[PDB]
Amino acid sequence: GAMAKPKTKLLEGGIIIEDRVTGKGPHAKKGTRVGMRYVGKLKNGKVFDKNTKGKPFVFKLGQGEVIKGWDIGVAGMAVGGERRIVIPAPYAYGKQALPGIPANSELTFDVKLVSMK
Repeated sequence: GAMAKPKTKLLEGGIIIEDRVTGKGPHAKKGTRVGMRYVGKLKNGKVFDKNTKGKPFVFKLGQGEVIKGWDIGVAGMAVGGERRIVIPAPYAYGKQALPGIPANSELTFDVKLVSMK
C-alpha cells in the first residue's frame, strides 16, 4: 500500500508522466546506469522507435545525447515500474523539423525501467 498517485503528473516544462505499473525499487539519478525498454510514439500514434523483445537499452542520466525530457523525466524512475511519458517540443527537438517529426512535435514514450547498475 503505497500512494505514488497512479495518474498524470507534471514535471519541468510541460512533461507529463503516467505511471502505468506500480514500481518500487532503486531510483534513477544522474550518473546512474539504467536499463530499460521502450516504445517511441508520436502524438498521432506513429511509432518511430521501439525496443521490447529481449532488447534492453542501458544509458546513464547526465549524458548529453539524450533529450532533456529524458534526463529529467527519467530522474526518479524505479526498476519494475512503467510510465508513459509525454514530452513537449521544448524538451525534445523543439524547433527542428525532422522527417516525420516536425517542429512543435509532441513525443509519447512508453518506458519502463527493468534494470539499474
